[PDB]
Amino acid sequence: EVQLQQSGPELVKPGASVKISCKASGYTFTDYYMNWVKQSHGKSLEWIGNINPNNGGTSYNQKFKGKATLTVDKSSTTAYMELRSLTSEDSAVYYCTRSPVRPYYFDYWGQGTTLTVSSAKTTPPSVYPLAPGCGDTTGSSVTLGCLVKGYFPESVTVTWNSGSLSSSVHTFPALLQSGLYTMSSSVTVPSSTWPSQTVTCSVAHPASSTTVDKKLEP
Amino acid sequence: GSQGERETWGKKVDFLLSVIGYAVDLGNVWRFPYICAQNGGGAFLLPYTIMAIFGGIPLFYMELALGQYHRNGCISIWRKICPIFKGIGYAICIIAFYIASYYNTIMAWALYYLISSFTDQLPWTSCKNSWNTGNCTNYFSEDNITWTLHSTSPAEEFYTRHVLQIHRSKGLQDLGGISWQLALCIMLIFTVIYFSIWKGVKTSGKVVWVTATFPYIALSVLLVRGATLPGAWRGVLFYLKPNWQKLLETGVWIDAAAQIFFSLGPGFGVLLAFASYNKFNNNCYQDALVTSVVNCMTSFVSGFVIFTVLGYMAEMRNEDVSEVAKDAGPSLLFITYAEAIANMPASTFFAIIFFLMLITLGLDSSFAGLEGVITAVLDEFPHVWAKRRERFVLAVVITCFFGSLVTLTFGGAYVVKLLEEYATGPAVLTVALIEAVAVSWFYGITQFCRDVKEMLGFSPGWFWRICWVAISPLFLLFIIASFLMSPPQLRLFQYNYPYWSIILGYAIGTSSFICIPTYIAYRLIITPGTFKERIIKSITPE
Amino acid sequence: DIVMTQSHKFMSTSVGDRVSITCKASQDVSTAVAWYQQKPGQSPKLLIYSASYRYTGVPDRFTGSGSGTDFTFTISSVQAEDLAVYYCQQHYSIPRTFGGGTKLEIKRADAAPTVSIFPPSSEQLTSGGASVVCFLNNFYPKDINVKWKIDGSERQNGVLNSWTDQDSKDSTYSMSSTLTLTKDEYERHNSYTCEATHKTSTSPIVKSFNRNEC
Ligand SMILES: CC(C)CCC[C@@H](C)[C@H]1CC[C@H]2[C@@H]3CC=C4C[C@@H](O)CC[C@]4(C)[C@H]3CC[C@]12C
Ligand SMILES: CN(C)CCC[C@@]1(c2ccc(Br)cc2)OCc2cc(C#N)ccc21
Ligand SMILES: *[C@@H]1O[C@H](CO)[C@@H](O)[C@H](O)[C@H]1NC(C)=O
Ligand SMILES: *[C@@H]1O[C@H](CO)[C@@H](O)[C@H](O)[C@H]1NC(C)=O
Ligand SMILES: CCCCCCCCCCCC
Ligand SMILES: CCCCCC
Repeated sequence: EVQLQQSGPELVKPGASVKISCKASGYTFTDYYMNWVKQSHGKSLEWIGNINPNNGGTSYNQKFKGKATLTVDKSSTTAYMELRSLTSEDSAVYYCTRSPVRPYYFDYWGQGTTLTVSSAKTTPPSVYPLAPGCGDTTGSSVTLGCLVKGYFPESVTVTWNSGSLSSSVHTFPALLQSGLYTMSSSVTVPSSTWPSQTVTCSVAHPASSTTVDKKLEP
Repeated sequence: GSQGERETWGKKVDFLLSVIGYAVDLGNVWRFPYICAQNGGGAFLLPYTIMAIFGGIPLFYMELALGQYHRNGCISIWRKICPIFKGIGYAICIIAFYIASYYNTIMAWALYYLISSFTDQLPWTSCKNSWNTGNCTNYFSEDNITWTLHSTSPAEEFYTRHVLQIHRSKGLQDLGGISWQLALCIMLIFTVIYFSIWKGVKTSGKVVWVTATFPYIALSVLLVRGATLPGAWRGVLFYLKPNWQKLLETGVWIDAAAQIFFSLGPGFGVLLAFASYNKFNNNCYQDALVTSVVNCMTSFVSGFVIFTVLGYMAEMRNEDVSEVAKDAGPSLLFITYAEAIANMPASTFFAIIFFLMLITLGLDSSFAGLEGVITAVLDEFPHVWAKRRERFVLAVVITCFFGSLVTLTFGGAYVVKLLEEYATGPAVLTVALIEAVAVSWFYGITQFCRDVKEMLGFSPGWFWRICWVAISPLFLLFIIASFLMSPPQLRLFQYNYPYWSIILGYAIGTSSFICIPTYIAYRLIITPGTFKERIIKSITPE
Repeated sequence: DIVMTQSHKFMSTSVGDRVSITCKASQDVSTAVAWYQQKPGQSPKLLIYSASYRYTGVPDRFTGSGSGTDFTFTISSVQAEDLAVYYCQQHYSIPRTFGGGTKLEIKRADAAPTVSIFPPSSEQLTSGGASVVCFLNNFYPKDINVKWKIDGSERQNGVLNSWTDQDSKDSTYSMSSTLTLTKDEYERHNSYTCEATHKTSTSPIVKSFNRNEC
């Protein structure tokens, strides 16, 4: 049950600093190196550096020297990474991963941390439901969906009926325009469950911390 | 008269090999390969020679000529040059007393390893022992094993918790008490150096025959052995891989300068004493040249001997030769190299010849290190001493033994690092700077070239004269200034030294040469007349 | 430093086929190489470590081999949940570096896209805007044309095409074409049409709706 639980997403203006944590569990925390890997959007993995939790001995990368600072807390068994002088290149998904001394591999990774460095104001999303028309032909299955428009930065989570049931759900990647993201989602449910039961889409924006839920009415 | 003249050498080859045996030691075997690999790789060969030719060779030859000319010890030779600097000959003595406190205990470790190598199964192979912990994980064990931050190897456990027993001390604060086994080993070594000295330069030239020649045979056997090991090309690649961006850093040149200076070991009066017994018409130039070249090339082949085995070790592990070579010090020989020996066929043989090689590497250098001081005091106090030479030699050996008891404790290694880096080194460089300044700028370089013109029949060339006038004193001055400006941070065995360590080493370093300034004040206050006349009798020889 | 070079940025394979990915390093690596699997939207997962050896919790269908600069990661039976991005990494020398990555796309038979057009909701009409949606679900391959018609006329303005990642169940791509317009322009037109041209059939699939109370 080895689990590394990182912090949530972060939106910060350029020139500021940001700190990301890592909560380790399921293993002896003093036995392993803690690491951080930066993954840029569409790019490959990049090793930042490791730290020895016993003495906190830090080993960085020449590319990241003077960029990232690693710390560790043995009381809570929690590792920290701090970044200063933030630019647009620093926007990426960061991970904290456990590694042994040898052979050196990353066995367990954190869920990841989405970082966005921009001066754009945090914009609450607009949630508009998409309801099939009353003139459509109802077949063996009907397709519903919900729309999200005008939010920044990219952090959004759209669920359906508290997670039950999505086996058909298709989610469309977000598109950035005029500094605001826009995306949409759809689901294919049989004609026997609609509109008999209650099907409601939930849109959560952790950056603005705004959760708006909308139910589909034909 | 009561005593007319002193002794001489039994054969040219005896002292020719005696100065070489003095100059060849452990540092040539280990210290040079590591500093060569981490700085510039093979490109480190360029600055290493420049600091030799310009810095090292003129100090070795200038130090070697005065001994064969004046034929006096490290003390009495200053009475004939600059009496106020006579304290130098005393400072070296005190300096020697510090150096003998550690340098022998290393051979004591190698001896405890040698007597433990007579078992069919070597102790650092298996993890089942009285001294091993639960972290011990060895090979010929379950596969798939992954190393842990707290895990340790059976060789690391054997050196750490058994022979050194460093787990029993918390640091410099509490290092007590003393280990009796290493006390017995260092007693056997102080006994084997006693019988190679007490009879004078007669035995010290005869015993050198075995101690100087054996390390080359052992290095040949270990070279043919390491060359046949698979994956040995990784350590040779990491060893010779040129990095030319390192020469731009001002540090690597200082590292090469200090390395060649300490490797040749001039200005300590040992070469002065070895040259003191020799023919007057004998050639100094060819001697110093050949000996220095033999030392440097010995380090060069030692690099291959080390890095073939470390390349095989990086092949058995996964590459990155810097990772297995991370630790710089005795742990490279006593843990890494030893653990690499335990995994090879006829491991008892290659272990015995290895540790015996180490002991023979230190023994001759100890013979000469004591020989310079004994010659210095015997020549400084003649006929009040020399009543028996074995009496004075024994009186020095026992004093060195009681001085090495601080090093024989459980925390002795910390005292080794502290004394070597923070105390003995800067004071040897300092006294060597005082000698290089005194011979050139006081007795004069022109009269020195005239003395060389008397012994060799011809005056030394302008290349050497311009080196003694300028290049050499600035060559030592650069090293001393570099150390004093930024003393390095000391670390050993996952333990960082306290901030006050530099205060202690300096306190031990300064206390060695306290004698020269107070002696200058002694002759300055003793000599009557004007201070210019006192400094005139001090500048003019007696 | 060390450069891990993956020459193939994309590789195609079919369910059940034997697939292999090559990893070219800078210098001689000996046996030290690690193969990681990162699924879309997930953290990387360690699969292979130190040439042939497998980490715990890794199925038998994943293998690896090679000793040298070049290494090979081999999958015998490819499943639908095996769709992910694979990375190779050298753990010997500091710093540790990764390859460019190889995205493994699954090849299967063609599928007819299901197209569904949707009118703007009243909640969006309260805010003064309207958007007609065109959904394309369960098709293959990714390449498909989408043409919009407001009334009888091709509308190329205000159209956004979004292609998702390949599916981990039936391995079928899905895309969305969005038409965003003002409310004033939305109330001046009635029947909207969106069509899609794919390689499964020569006739583009056409969907239409009426603006007046469906
Ligand atoms: C050989 C003689 C002349 C050297 C003496 C110099 C003195 C001042 C130096 C040498 C050793 C030093 C001490 C080494 C040990 C300790 C213990 C530590 O918990 C406090 C610092 C302290 C107390 C140091 C204080 C300064 C010190 C006492
Ligand atoms: C290669 N050379 C350095 C060997 C000489 C060793 C050394 C020595 C002295 C006394 C005794 Br007992 C044994 C050896 O001669 C001069 C010197 C300076 C330092 C320092 N710092 C160290 C060692 C010596
Ligand atoms: C192994 O080492 C760790 C620290 O290095 C120590 O806490 C532990 O007690 C050791 N194991 C045993 C069995 O002593
Ligand atoms: C592989 O090594 C790890 C070391 O932590 C160990 O936990 C694991 O059990 C080993 N694998 C097997 C199959 O024993
Ligand atoms: C590399 C230096 C070997 C000798 C160490 C002696 C300690 C003093 C060194 C001063 C210059 C670094
Ligand atoms: C300048 C050196 C000072 C040393 C004090 C013990």
